[PDB]
Amino acid sequence: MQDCGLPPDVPNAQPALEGRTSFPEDTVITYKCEESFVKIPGEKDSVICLKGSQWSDIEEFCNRSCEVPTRLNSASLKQPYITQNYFPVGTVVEYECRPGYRREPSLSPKLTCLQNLKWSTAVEFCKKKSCPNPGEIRNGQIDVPGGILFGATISFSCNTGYKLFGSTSSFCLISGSSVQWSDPLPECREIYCPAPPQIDNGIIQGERDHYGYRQSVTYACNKGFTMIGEHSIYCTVNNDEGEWSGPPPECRGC
Amino acid sequence: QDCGLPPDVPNAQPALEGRTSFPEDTVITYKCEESFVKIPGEKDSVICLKGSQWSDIEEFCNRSCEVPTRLNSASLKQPYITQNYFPVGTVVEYECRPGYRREPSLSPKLTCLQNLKWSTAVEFCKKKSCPNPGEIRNGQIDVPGGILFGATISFSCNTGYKLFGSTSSFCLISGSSVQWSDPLPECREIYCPAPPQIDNGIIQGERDHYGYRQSVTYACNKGFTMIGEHSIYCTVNNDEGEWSGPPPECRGC
Repeated sequence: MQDCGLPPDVPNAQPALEGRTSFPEDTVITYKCEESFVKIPGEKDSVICLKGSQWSDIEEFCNRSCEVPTRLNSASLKQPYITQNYFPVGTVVEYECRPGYRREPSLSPKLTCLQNLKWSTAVEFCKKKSCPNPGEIRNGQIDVPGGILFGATISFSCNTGYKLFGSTSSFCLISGSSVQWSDPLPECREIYCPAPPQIDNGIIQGERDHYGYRQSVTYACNKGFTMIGEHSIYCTVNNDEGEWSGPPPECRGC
Repeated sequence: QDCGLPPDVPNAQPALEGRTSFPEDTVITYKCEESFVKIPGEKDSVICLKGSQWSDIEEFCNRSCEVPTRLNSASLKQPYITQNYFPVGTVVEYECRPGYRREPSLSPKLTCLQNLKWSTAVEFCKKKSCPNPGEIRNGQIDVPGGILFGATISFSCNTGYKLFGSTSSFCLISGSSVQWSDPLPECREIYCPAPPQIDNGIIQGERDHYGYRQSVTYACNKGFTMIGEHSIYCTVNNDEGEWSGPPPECRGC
């Protein structure tokens, strides 16, 4: 009769019958691989109802493959693997470095599917690129807690008596074809105390324009006056603010 | 042949020894009464002569000031320093003691007043001053009460420095002048012990010396995690250098 019966049973595949058990000549039925199975490229996945109520031949076309290789932050799959989904046991793919990573020549950039149905153990074939030497800050310091490779952070500080002007930290980020420091080296500026106080019936010996950390100002009473107090005071510096060690002396008469 | 009572001399009293009759050749001496002093080169005694007659005697006492009161700034000059006769109008001169100096604008002279009193005293001899104390590098000098003869000054070293030498000085008289009893002390920077090294970590740009408030920053080697404070600083536990706390630790992952 001009009709075929059920189509052939294909291992690990299920045919789409669409709610019927009888099919007319020239009917084309397509099979879909079952869960945990992927179709083999370059193979037939359907049958056809020919004359004599006979279905065309079909061979197993499903496997049995790894999952798509897991996403790496250091390397991307090369072509043509990057567009593939069929990875039977034994399949080996190749990677290439992303930015800002570079090859580690001693290590292979290739992975394999386990019977296991699992990709081989991952190694660091693509390593983090390094940022330039951070250099130095005059009168300050650079804190490098964890190297200077891509993704690293460094902080800046100014020695006692200096104030920091600029950025307080920098990060090694990817910059086009390489990796560079997010922010330039800041500046450590000398902190000045307020102008020293004058005193009644006394003077400051050779008063300077600016007074920095620990610098001192010496006092002297005018003729006929007695000094009561510290002969000199010095510049103290805390929390980036200058402040004199204490009050200036007094010149009492007479 | 015995004389009777000796002559009455104004402002003087004779020493009679309770006697009312005196034999020939008896010599009686008079003592000036309160406030009076005998006049140098004058007779103060009489002698009983023949004819029961006393020898003549004239007033020999002049009202006089007392020996000038002692001053600590100056001393009487010669010859006043050895004198006791100071009638009204007498002026004496002083000279400075040590360690005092002359106040050029003033007179170093005193006059006995009509009321038998020395004129008002002024500061003609003033205390000398020791030289300017100077400066102590990284330290301070406290002058609580001037730098004249007898004054005291103290020394101190700023935070982070230790005082080596004298802690005070006193303006003493030294021969022909006044000088400070002690020389300036030195204020020397205190250093903390060398900062400790840590397993599997380093000191970022270590220095050969670390003073007060100076810090040392640590960093762990690739593959280790730091546990504790990243940097420590040099404190001063008087008068010693000491690190703020323990260095961090690097734990292997």
